[PDB]
Amino acid sequence: HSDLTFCEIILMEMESHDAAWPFLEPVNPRLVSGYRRIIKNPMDFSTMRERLLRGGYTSSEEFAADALLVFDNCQTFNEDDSEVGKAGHIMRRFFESRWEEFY
Ligand SMILES: Cn1cc(C(=O)NCCN)ccc1=O
Repeated sequence: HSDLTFCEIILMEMESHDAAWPFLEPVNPRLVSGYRRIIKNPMDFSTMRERLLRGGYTSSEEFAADALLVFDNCQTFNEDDSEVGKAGHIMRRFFESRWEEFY
């Protein structure tokens, strides 16, 4: 239980973070040119939110794999100095930090 409750703590904190604006909702491929082709397995916070509430996570590790996928996808598609990229690095460092001062 305590595994999944901190996933709630960290997802909530990521949802309300200042730099979370690029990851709240799935990327719209109609609007983002080339995203469908480049990103095979998209992931975002709302999709993680949906899965967590239905309890579709077996361990904290499956949750972390989805979080890392958000930021891997971000670094794959966006330049490190882009606005989305700059925001992804803040979010990735925030996640790794808060994930470690638990485990
Ligand atoms: C994660 N990600 C977000 C965007 C974006 O523009 N998000 C704000 C929505 N209006 C573009 C490329 C990308 O990889």
